[PDB]
Amino acid sequence: QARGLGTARLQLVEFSAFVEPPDAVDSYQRHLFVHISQHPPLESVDVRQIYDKFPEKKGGLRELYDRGPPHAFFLVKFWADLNWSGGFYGVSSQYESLEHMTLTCSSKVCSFGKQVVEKVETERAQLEDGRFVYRLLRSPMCEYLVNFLHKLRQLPERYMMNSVLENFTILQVVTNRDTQELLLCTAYVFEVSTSERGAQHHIYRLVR
Ligand SMILES: *C(=O)CCCCCCCCCCCCC
Repeated sequence: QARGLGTARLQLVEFSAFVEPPDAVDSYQRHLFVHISQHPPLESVDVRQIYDKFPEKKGGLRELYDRGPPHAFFLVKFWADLNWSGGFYGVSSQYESLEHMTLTCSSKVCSFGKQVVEKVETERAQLEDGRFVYRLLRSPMCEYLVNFLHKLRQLPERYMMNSVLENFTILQVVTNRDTQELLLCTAYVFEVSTSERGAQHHIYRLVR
């Protein structure tokens, strides 16, 4: 059914993680580590295969999928661009719905399948052109991720970065804060891209 990352209840408009150098105040520039812009059917990947790559018990993938709805589950493979010092590291997300809601967005960093960091934010709907928009713009990246990126940047070989990234995942759960029904669940897995190629991504439906 799904052709992009979203459902009929909540569509991802844009997502990106970036850094702006200290000199961005003079001449502006931002480096994008990963970036999705949503301005045929998607491919499918069975969710059982990636269970162990995300935490267990409550808030883990199997219990989340168990809860449903199954069509709300996506996997995004990222080729991150780590080719960009004390600048600003940020994440920005924008979603769109037909109805007015208060969203709770939970993001989980997992390492070898265990939760390491979690950030939980709420966002109330804002009524715009015929539809509601939810704007979580310019969240400071947590210090864990910034230090991770700084070290990962420093590894002498790409396949080493890739081996390290094999064990690092992010799970993003968006729910209706009032009714607790799940709206969107996105599993992110990561590889490093090659210098001249910037960030790229591939989106899959998660089935069972
Ligand atoms: C810290 O801020 C806790 C959770 C943050 C979630 C944002 C993750 C966005 C992707 C970061 C880039 C990863 C590149 C390997």
